[PDB]
Amino acid sequence: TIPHLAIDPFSLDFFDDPYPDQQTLRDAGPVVYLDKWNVYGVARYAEVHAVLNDPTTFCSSRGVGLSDFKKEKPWRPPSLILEADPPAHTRPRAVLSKVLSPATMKTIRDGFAAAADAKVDELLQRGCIDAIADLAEAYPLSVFPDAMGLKQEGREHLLPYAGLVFNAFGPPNELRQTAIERSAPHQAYVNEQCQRPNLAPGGFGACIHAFTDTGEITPDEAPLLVRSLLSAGLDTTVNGIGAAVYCLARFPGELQRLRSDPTLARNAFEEAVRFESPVQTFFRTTTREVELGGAVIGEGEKVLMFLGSANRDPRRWSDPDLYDITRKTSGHVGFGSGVHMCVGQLVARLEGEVMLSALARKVAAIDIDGPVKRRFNNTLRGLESLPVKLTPA
Ligand code: HEM
Ligand SMILES: CCC(=O)c1ccc(C(=O)O)cc1
Ligand SMILES: [Cl-]
Ligand SMILES: [Mg+2]
Repeated sequence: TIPHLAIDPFSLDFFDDPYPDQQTLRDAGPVVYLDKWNVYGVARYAEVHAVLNDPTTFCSSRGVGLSDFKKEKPWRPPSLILEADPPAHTRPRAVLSKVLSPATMKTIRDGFAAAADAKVDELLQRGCIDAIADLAEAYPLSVFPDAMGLKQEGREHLLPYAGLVFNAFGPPNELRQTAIERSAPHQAYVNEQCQRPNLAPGGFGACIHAFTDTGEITPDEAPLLVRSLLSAGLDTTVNGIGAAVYCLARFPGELQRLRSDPTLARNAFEEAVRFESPVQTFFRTTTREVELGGAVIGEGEKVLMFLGSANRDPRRWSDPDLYDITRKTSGHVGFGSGVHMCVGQLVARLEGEVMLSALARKVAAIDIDGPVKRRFNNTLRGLESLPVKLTPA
């Protein structure tokens, strides 16, 4: 009843151009079986949304990677928020929701916006830049470690550790085993900065520790929640901002619409998250036998969700392969959906908005003027290098 496909969604050829294989996965049926890895797959919007909003059947406490925590040891202690289910998930989620709250955004907005303005003006003085290293990486590195309250020493471990984290959600292919092998120095740096004495008061990390007073998390839970922000809050925004610049460089008509109304900056970033989906895939594990799309999935089966594919499903989106900065983007699953929907989404949108705002006001054109290089990751989609010319407005 369920089609069996040999597509490997964690192969380099898939990463290089996933869109044809993603249509094949969508059009094969609402639920497929991937013989390469012995997992179920869902690539249409309807089933991806359905699975995300059914947490009691499609759980996260057995891992959101390919590995089943009931069968193998997690490569690091399980995340208290990402790799937990209600009710254990709820109070740690509430802490991160308050730490990264709308109220908190007010305290960082001016510095985040000023840093974005300064970066774009700095890059315009150079003319020909790398939009990844000099922008998509440089800007988040200039604001997010500070906002976490991290010390200066050791920040060079942050992007390598995040790449390891997201490669580890994948199957035990070379990308994953290369990342986990000899990863101890990255783990040691991160785990050390998660301890309260190393976090600047007033920053995100110290505020998590401050919530141990409330009864919402214990002192021994706070370092692991600091770890969550250091795992999920940097590389994702790097790929998201790079995707937005990539979209504006490819769709000059949309850059010009953004220039003419910089208040479209926030939705221009949101559409970039839908269009490129920095987080492409992750898993759930069935807690019971379950019917999904006419398909009977047994207990303890891994289900792979294609977020990027769901964000391009023509069953849901008109002209899904067009970047449209006035598209009604509400409902895309680039940040997930349901109880686990990205708790740092306000931080991501703040960075993206103020960067695209700076571009909208200061830049007249963005022209690719060098070889474009893709960055390969089992779960993250993004570029390694994006040489562009910036023309000042
Ligand atoms: C463009 C940027 C980002 C994207 C595309 C993104 C994507 C996602 C997605 C798809 C999920 C859901 C995972 C699941 O359902 O299993 C998620 C969860 C999460 N994200 Fe983000 N994220 C971004 C930025 C951030 C930032 C800036 C932070 C922290 C400052 C962050 C921290 C987290 C955490 C802690 C979770 C776990 C939430 C939970 O399980 O309840 N992310 N993210
Ligand atoms: C889709 C994966 C993701 O974005 C993420 C990764 C790690 C953590 C964590 O360490 O809790 C949370 C979310
Ligand atoms: Cl770690
Ligand atoms: Mg010390």
